[PDB]
Amino acid sequence: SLLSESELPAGISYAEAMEGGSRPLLHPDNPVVFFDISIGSHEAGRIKIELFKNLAPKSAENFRQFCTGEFRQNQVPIGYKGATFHRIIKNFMIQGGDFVKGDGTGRLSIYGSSFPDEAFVLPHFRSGLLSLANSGPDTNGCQFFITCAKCDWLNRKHVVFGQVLGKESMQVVRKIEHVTVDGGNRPRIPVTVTQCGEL
Amino acid sequence: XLLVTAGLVLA
Repeated sequence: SLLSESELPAGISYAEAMEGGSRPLLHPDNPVVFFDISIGSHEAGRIKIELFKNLAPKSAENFRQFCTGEFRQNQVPIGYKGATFHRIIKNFMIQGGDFVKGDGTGRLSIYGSSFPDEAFVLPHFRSGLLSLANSGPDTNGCQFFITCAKCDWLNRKHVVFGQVLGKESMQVVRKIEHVTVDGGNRPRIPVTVTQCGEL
Repeated sequence: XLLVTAGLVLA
């Protein structure tokens, strides 16, 4: 299923994504969501994200509901509002979305405790892609990462299911990427999704 | 190494 770079669909090059606004580029029915990020107490800006429903519908919908507050447990919404980025590796990726525990151990999806890997269509071919964190095959939950470089060694083990849109989005990713971290790559100052939703 | 796992980060 994995596409080579020469066979990638229109709308997902870095240049194309950086020209993006608030509407999807890969397929017209893909949802666009956002995170407003705080670094410590300071507003860092907005990351807009196209979710590739056309290629990874389950993964896209899971992320979308966690952005909008539509997923509940016994009538209590849970999702990315207030979630942190707990693992940041310069020149590699930024990882977050553990709203369960805030430390990387958390796993919950809108489908249950976990959900299987969808088809591995897209490669980790550049910075600015959204991909699922996991604990091996068929263990997707709530965590994700945004690539800060090509990382094709992750291909066929993590589903690439979205892309950040526009220059501000990437600027925010770069800001997060370069914060000071401890020896375990945890930020010294918290990085939080203070608001999120659908555009 | 350079992985993205959820619980025990490996090399």
